[PDB]
Amino acid sequence: MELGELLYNKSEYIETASGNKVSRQSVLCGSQNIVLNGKTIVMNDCIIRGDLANVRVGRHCVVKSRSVIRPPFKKFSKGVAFFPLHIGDHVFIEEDCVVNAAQIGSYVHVGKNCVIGRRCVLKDCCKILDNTVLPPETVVPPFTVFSGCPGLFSGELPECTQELMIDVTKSYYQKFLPL
Amino acid sequence: AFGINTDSLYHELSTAGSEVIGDVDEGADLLGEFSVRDDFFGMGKEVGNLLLENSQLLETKNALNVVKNDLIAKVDQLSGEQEVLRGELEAAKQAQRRRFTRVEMARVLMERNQYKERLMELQEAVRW
Amino acid sequence: RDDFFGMGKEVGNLLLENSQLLETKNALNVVKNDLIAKVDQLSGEQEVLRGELEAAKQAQRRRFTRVEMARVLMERNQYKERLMELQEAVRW
Amino acid sequence: EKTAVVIDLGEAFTKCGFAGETGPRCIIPSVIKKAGMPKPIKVVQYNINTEELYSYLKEFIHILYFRHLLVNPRDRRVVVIESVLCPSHFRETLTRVLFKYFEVPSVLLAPSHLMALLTLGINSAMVLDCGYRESLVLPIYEGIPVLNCWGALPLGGKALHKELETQLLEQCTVDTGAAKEQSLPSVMGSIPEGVLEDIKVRTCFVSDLTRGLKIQAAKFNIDGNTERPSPPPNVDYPLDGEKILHVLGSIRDSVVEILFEQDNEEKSVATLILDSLMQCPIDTRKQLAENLVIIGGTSMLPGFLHRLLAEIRYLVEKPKYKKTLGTKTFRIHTPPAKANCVAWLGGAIFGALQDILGSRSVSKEYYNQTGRIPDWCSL
Amino acid sequence: SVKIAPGAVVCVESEIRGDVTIGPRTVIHPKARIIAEAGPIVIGEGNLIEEQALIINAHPDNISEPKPMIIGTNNVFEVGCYSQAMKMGDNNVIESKAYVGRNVILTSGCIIGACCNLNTFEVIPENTVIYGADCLRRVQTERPQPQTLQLDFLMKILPNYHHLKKTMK
Amino acid sequence: ASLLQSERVLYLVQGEKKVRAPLSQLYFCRYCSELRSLECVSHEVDSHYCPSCLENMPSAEAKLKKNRCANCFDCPGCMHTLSTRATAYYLACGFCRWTSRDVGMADKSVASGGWQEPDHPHTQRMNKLIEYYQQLAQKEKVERDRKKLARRKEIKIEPAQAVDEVEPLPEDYYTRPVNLTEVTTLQQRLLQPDFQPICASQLYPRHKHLLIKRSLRCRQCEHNLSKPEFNPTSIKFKIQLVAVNYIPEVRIMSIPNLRYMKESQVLLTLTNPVENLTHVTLLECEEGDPDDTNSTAKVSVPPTELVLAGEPQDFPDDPDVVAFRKANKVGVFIKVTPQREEGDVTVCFKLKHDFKNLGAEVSWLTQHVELSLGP
Ligand SMILES: Nc1ncnc2c1ncn2[C@@H]1O[C@H](COP(=O)(O)OP(=O)(O)OP(=O)(O)O)[C@@H](O)[C@H]1O
Ligand SMILES: [Zn+2]
Ligand SMILES: [Zn+2]
Ligand SMILES: [Zn+2]
Repeated sequence: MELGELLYNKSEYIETASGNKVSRQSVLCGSQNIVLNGKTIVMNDCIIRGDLANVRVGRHCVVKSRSVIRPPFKKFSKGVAFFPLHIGDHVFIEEDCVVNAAQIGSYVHVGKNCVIGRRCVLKDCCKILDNTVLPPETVVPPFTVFSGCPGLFSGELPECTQELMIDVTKSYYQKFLPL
Repeated sequence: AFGINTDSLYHELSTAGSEVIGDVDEGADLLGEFSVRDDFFGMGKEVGNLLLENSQLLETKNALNVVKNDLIAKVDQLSGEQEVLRGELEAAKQAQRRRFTRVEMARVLMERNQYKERLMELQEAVRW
Repeated sequence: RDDFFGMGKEVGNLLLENSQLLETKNALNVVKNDLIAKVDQLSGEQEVLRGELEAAKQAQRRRFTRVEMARVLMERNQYKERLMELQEAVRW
Repeated sequence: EKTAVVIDLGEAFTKCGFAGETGPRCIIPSVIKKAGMPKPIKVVQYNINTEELYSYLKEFIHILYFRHLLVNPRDRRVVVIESVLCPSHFRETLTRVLFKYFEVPSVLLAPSHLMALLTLGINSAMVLDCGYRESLVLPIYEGIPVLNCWGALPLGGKALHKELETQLLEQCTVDTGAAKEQSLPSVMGSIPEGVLEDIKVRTCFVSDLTRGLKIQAAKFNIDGNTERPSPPPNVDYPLDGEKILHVLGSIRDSVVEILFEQDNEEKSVATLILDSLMQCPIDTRKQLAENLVIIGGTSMLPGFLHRLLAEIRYLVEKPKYKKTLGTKTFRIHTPPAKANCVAWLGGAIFGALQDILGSRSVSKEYYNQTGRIPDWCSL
Repeated sequence: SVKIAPGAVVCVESEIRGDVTIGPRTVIHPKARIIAEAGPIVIGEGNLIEEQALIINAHPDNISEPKPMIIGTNNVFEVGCYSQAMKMGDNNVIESKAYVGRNVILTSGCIIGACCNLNTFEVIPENTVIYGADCLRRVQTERPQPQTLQLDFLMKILPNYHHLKKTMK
Repeated sequence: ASLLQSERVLYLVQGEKKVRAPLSQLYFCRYCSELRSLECVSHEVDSHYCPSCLENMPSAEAKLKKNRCANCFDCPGCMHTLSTRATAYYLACGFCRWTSRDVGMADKSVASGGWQEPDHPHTQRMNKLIEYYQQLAQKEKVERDRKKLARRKEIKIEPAQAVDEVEPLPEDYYTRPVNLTEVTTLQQRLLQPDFQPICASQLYPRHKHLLIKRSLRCRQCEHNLSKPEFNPTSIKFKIQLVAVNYIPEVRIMSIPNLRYMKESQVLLTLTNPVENLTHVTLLECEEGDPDDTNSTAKVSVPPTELVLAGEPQDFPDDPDVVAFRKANKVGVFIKVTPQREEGDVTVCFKLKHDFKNLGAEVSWLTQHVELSLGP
C-alpha cells in the first residue's frame, strides 16, 4: 500500500550535487532563476517557468509528469511584475496540473489533473483532490480538503498529516531506483 | 547533502555544459557569466544566508505571537472567574465609539499587512 | 562600483531590519514575562479568594485593543517609509 | 442561560438553527455521503433496522452540529420539531442519539402543527402540512390538537417527482449534441431526484381552477373535441452540459393536476380539509374554517394557494358538503415567514421561553433512569 | 509559410507548423503547438497564446476546400487549452484546460471557462460566460473586458530569455 | 495520506461499538491505556476562523454576527468568495462573472463598510410575539411552583388578519418563455432562507460562513485527546495524542498472485525508541468476532525487538521470517492460504506488543488488525 519500485532510465534523469532528479524532457525556461534546494524530483515534460520570477521549491518535492508551474500576474499600484511563488517543503504535485499559484505552503498533496488559478494561496498541510478547478485569489485553510468543480470546501484531513507526508515523499524518493 | 542549496539550477546543471544548453533550456543569450571573485561571491553569499537568518527570526516572531495571544486568552478567563467569585464572596459577606475606533484600526492594520507581506515578496525577488 | 554600492546598501538595510526584529523580540519577551508573572499572582489571589470563602462558608477592552493597534500602526509606519526607499532603490 | 437549538428533521430538507431568531441558520437536504457511495443516502427512513438509522443520524447531527451550528452539544436544550403521527421507533432512535451520543440537557418533542399555529398569536386554526411524502391536515382548537379529525393522503413531493418522471419518460425529447440533435426518447434509464426537483421548482407551475378543470376534461376526452386551452411554451432544460431536454408545455401545467384529480373517491388536496371539518364538533366549524394556514414546502409552488382557495370554493357547492359545511367563509392566513419555515419559526418562538422549557420537556436524567420517551399512545 | 508581422515576439520553442499568418503584436509562449493541417491560420492583433494552446485545423482528418481560421484581436488562450474554431472574434478569453469543438463560431467578448468541454453546432452570442466542467451555464456580461498591459509588459522581458522566430518585412 | 491507500489496514477499536478504523483517524488515550476512534469520542469547539481571511474571532462576537464573517461575501452563482474591485467599489466573482450590478445595488465609496444585508421585514411582529409569549410563559410559570408549594401589567398583541382572497397567479406565467439564467435553482434559493427569491435579480450575496477548530475529549476520563492551537495557520498543537505516535503500524508492499497459496511480506514500523512486538497470535479460533475474515494466515513468529534512532541485527537473521531490518522498520513474512470466497481477500490477525504506561513499560496490549488485499 506504500509506493512501489518506480523505475526510470539512467540516461534520462540528471542527478545533481544536492540530490535533485530532473528529467531531460522537462523544459524549464530560464534556469538561472529556478532554485531547487533539496532532493526534489521533476518528472518528464514538466514545464517550469523560471522566466518572469524566481521559483523556489522545498526539500522533497515531487512534481509529476506533464504538469506546468508558473508565476502569476498582479496589477500593482505603481508598476507590474510577476509574483515569485515559493513552494514549501514536502509537496506532492501530481500529474497534468496547471499551477498559477502564489505561496504554496508546505506538506501539501495536490491531486491529479487540476487547475490552480492566479494568485491562489495554499496554506500548510492541506490537500486538493482530483479534477478540481480553483478560481483566482482563493485561500485554502490548513487540514482542509478542497474539491469540486468551483473548488469548494469538502472535508477535513486527519490531524497527523505532518507525521505522514514526510514518510510518503521520503519513501517515494527512496523507491526511485534507476533501471 | 546539506539542508539547503541556494546554488539555483544553472550552476547545478552546468557540470557538463551540454544538457542545460540542449534539453531543459534554451541556454543561450546570457552566456556571459559573473566572475565569482574570491570576495564578490563570498560576500554575495553573506547576504544569502543572512536573509535566511532574517527569515528564522520572522518565524520565531510568528511563534511567540501565538504565545502572547494565547496568554491573553487565559488572562481574561481568570479575570471573569475572579469577578464572579468576588461577587459571590461579597454576597456571602453581607464604549461603542472606542470599539468602532478599534474596528477601524483593525481594518487599517489588515491593509498594512497586506501591503507589507507582498512588498517583502517583491523585495525577495529583487534581492537576486 | 555601482553594483557593489547598491548591494552594500542592501547589507545595511537587512542589518537594520535584523536589528529591529530582535528589538521587537525583546519588547515582546518582556511583556510575555510580565503576563506569566501576572497570571501567577492572579492564581495566588484566586487560591486566597477560594480558601477564605470556604472558611467564611464554614471600555477596558476598548482602550487595550486600541493601545495595541496604535503600536501596530507605528510599527507598520517605520516600515512603509523604509521600503518605499528600498523600492526606489530598485528603481535607481 | 444560553439559547436553545431548534432542529426540524424533514424528509427532503432539514431546517436548523438557534432559537429566538427570525429565520433558520441552515436549510440543507437530509442526505449524507459515505466513503465509496456514488449517491448520497437519505438519512430519514421508516421501518428499517435500528443501528443503521442510529449511525446515519449520528453522522447527520454531527455534520449539523459542527458545520452549520458552531456550538458545543452539552450546553443547551434542543427543540426537535417532528410531525404528528411520526413513527415511534424513529422518535426513539432520534432521542437515543440526542441523549446517549451528544448528551444534551433536554430535548422537547414538538408537533409541527401547533407551532405552525404559534407564529400568528391565534389559538385555533385548520393546519395543513404539504410535505415531501404526506399531505397531512389537522385541526388545532384552543391549543388542543384534535386527533380524532386527522386526514392524510400521499400527495407530497414524492408523488410529484414520480409523476414528473412518468410524463418525462412518456415524452422525452433530448438532444445529445454528437450528431444526435433530433428527437431521442429516453436514452437514460432514470432521471435523478435532484434534476427532477430542479425541473419541478424551476419550470413547473400550478394552473387555475377553470383552466385545470378543462385540462382534466381534455385529458378525459369525454366528448371533448380538442377543448384544451393554450399551453405554455416548451422549455429547453440542460442536463450535464451537452444533453438538452425539451420539456413540453403540457407537462408544466398538467403534472400538478394529480393533487386535484377527482377519480370518484373524492380524495384530493382540498377534499381532506372538508373531510376533517365534517368530523369536527359543531361549535368549532365557523372559526375553524375562518382560519386556514397552509404550511409545507410544496405550498410555494406559484398559484397553489389561489388554486386551493378556488378549489375549496368550487367543492363547497357539492351536495355532500352543502347540508353540513355549505354556508362557510374560507380565509387563508399569511404567516410571517415563508411556508417552508413556519413550523420552524414557531419552534424558535417556543424555544426562547426559558422559564418553561426545562419543565415542559424530557430531561436527560429522566431518560437515563427511565429510558422511555412519552407519546400520545398508551403507557 | 510562417508569415510573421514585425513587432510580435514569437519564441522558437513553440511548435508552429503549416501556413500561419501571425499579426503585429502577438506573444507566443514556449510549448505552444499551433499546427495548420487543411488550411491557413490567421492570427490578428495581440492574441497572447500562452503555453499549451493546441490549435488544430484538421477538420476532414478527424471525421477544393481551403477552409481557414480567422482569429481576431486580443484573444488570449491560457495553459493547456484546445482550440478548434474556423471563425473567432475579438477581445475574448478562453481559459485553462478548456476544449472547444470544431463547429463553434465566436463573436466578441465571451469567456470560455476552465475545463468546459463544449462541442455544439452553435454560434456563441455576445459576452456569454460558460463555466464549470459539469454543465455550460451562460451568464451575460455587460462590459467587454480589456487586456493590453500584460502583453506590453511581455514585449520587454521575453527576448532576453528566449530566442526569436524569423520575421519578414 | 491518501497516496498510500490507508483503508487497506484497519484496526478494531474496543468500546460500546466495535468499529474498524484506519490509523490516521485513531487517537490513543494515555490514562486509560486504550485507543479511541473518532465515532466513540467526544467533540468540542475551540475557535471560529473565516477561511478567506484567516483571522480568529471570539464566540460572543460570532453569536452577535450570526456565524458570519464581517468582510467576506460568497456569490449566489457558485459558492466562491467574492472580491472587491475598483472602477467606486463593487463586488465581482472569479469563477463566474457575476458582478454586484446584476442585483442592482449601487457602488459603495468605501470598500468594506458600505455593504450590509437588508433586515427581515417581519422582525417587528416576531419581537412583539416573543415579548407577548414571554409574558404568557411567566403567567404559566407562576402557577406550577404555587401548585408545588400547595402540595408541599398585561400585554395583548393584535393577531394576524386572514384574507378572503389571496394574490393569484400572474398571467405572464402563461404564454411567455421562461429564462433559466433569470430563475434560480433550489440550492442557491435555499441559501437565503429569510426570503427565497424566484428571480436572480433579488438574490443578494451572503457573508462567508466560518469553520471550527475542534478539540477532542475522551469519554471515560475527561482529558484532552487533541487540543489544537488557537491561532489559525498553525500546524503544531498544544497537546496531541494520535495513534501513529504511539502504536506500531503494519504496512504491505508485496502482494503475490491468488492461486490458493501466498507468502506475502509486511513491515512493522515504530514510534517508541525501544519496543517489542509479536504477531504470534493467529486470531484465536473464531473468537473476538473476526467476522470480516476471508482467508487463513499462519503468521507464526517469536517476539521481535525493534529500535528507533533519531547482534540484534547480525545474529537473529531468519530470512524466511524476518525479511529485512532497517531503522525502526522490520519486514515479516506471512503465509496466506487465500481466496476462500469468490473475491475480496481479507486477513484478520492479532498483534501483541509492549507500551510504557508512565514496571510501567511492561503494559502489554493486543491489537486486532484486519488487513485487506486486492484479490
Ligand atoms: N421554493 C420552493 N418552491 C417549490 N417547491 C419547493 C421549494 N422548496 C422546496 N420545495 C419542494 O418541497 C418539498 C419539500 O417540502 P418540505 O421542505 O416541507 O418537506 P420536509 O419537511 O423535508 O418533509 P416532511 O414534511 O415529509 O418531513 C420537495 O418536493 C421540494 O422540492
Ligand atoms: Zn473573512
Ligand atoms: Zn461565483
Ligand atoms: Zn481516557
